[PDB]
Amino acid sequence: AFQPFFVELTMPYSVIRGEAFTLKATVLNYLPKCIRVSVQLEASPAFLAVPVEKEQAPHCICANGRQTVSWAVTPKSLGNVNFTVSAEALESQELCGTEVPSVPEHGRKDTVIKPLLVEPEGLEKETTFNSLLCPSGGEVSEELSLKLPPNVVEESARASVSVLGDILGSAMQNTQNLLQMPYGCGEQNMVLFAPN
Amino acid sequence: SHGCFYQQVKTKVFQLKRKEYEMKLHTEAQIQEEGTVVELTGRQSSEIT
Amino acid sequence: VHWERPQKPKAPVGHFYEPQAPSAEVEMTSYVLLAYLTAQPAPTSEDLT
Amino acid sequence: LKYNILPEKEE
Amino acid sequence: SNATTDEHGLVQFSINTTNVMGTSLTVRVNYKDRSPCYGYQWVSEEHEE
Amino acid sequence: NVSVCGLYTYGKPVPGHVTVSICRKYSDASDCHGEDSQAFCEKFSGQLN
Ligand SMILES: *[C@@H]1O[C@H](CO)[C@@H](O[C@@H]2O[C@H](CO)[C@@H](O)[C@H](O)[C@H]2NC(C)=O)[C@H](O)[C@H]1NC(C)=O
Ligand SMILES: *[C@@H]1O[C@H](CO)[C@@H](O)[C@H](O)[C@H]1NC(C)=O
Ligand SMILES: *[C@@H]1O[C@H](CO)[C@@H](O)[C@H](O)[C@H]1NC(C)=O
Ligand SMILES: *[C@@H]1O[C@H](CO)[C@@H](O)[C@H](O)[C@H]1NC(C)=O
Repeated sequence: AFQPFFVELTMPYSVIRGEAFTLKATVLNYLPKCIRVSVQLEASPAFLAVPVEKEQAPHCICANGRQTVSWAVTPKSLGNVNFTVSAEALESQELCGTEVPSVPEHGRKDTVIKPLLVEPEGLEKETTFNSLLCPSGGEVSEELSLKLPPNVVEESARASVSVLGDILGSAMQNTQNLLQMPYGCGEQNMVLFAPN
Repeated sequence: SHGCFYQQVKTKVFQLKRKEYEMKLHTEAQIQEEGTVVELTGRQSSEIT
Repeated sequence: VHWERPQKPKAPVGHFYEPQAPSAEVEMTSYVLLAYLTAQPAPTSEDLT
Repeated sequence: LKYNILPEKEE
Repeated sequence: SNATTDEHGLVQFSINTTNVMGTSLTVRVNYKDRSPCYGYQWVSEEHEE
Repeated sequence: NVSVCGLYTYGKPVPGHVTVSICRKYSDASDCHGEDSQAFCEKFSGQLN
């Protein structure tokens, strides 16, 4: 695919709710005509972004001409956040170059909607628990109390449980591995003999 | 004109290791108004031990 | 969990290859296990965990 | 179980 | 027995002798091996004993 | 001979910078615990048109 005039962003996969970061939005032009762009982004209540270079109007970008802007933003919500960026062209602004037609298709404005991830702020740390239950033709029970909310933040708390029996995780490879021919001294003879 | 020349060098280019052998230093002073150069061979056996 | 030799062998030691000291950690952890598993009537629950 | 900490520890 | 190096690096160790025929003596600052990476066939370092 | 070119979306050309690091490997160093196996590297910066 392609687009004669589009907008692409850059940002990491995941971020942290507390600290901020910049979001780098580039715009690219491949049509011969050289046009000033109106670029920006619509934002949600689930974070807070601010520009760095908003006051100044861009001038123009020509074929293979790419401009770029940024936005210093801090997330608020947790998980996945869609980020929306709108870019379009402008007519009757012949101040950068010779002409500026600025007449694209019905979708003349690139309106891209991109998500990202954010993890919960604070030093992530864990807690482990284990249990071996074996009803030998019968019933057994247990109870496990999970409570460590000192100086914590809501909803970072997660847990999970896993049921299995783990003798077979390595019972394949090692078992089929070591079955060998005896030879050598009595020491080596035992070495090769005993394990089997 | 007065005194003598100095220089502090770095041995990273020398790789003071197994298979790079002893250190020969050949210093060549070209005295002006004669073009006259003379050399001294020095410290060939700096024991990189 | 597990256990080691005393977190490093105290005297001057090592230089690789486990010289006169095969590091004997899997064997001893397994001996610990076999101890944990042993019981006349039947073992308990906690030793199993 | 997992969670995040350090809203204090400031001197 | 231990000792240490003084301003002149000197130590005057004394040993009483009521013992067997022939005696061997050694002194070191480090242990009986070229501790950092001596076994490679491509190493360049040592320490006197 | 050496060269570089950055394919892009639709394989279009991309302006930018580059640094190549052409490199031999495995110098005389012992490559063990104080020694980089990294041998001679030449670094070529370019402004990709
Ligand atoms: C905003 O992000 C959410 C996901 O976090 C999107 O909500 C829906 O996502 C599912 C896939 O999980 C889609 O099948 C739905 O179509 C999405 N809903 C909508 C709005 O159609 C959502 O698409 C993203 N965009 C906005 C602005 O809501
Ligand atoms: C060597 O012996 C002295 C006591 O005579 C002692 O102070 C010293 O601690 C010993 N060496 C080391 C490494 O401790
Ligand atoms: C030397 O050491 C031996 C140890 O038994 C002792 O018998 C002898 O008295 C010592 N001589 C001295 C300190 O002069
Ligand atoms: C290397 O580049 C030069 C021109 O820069 C060219 O003449 C030559 O044929 C190229 N290929 C080689 C030497 O293999």
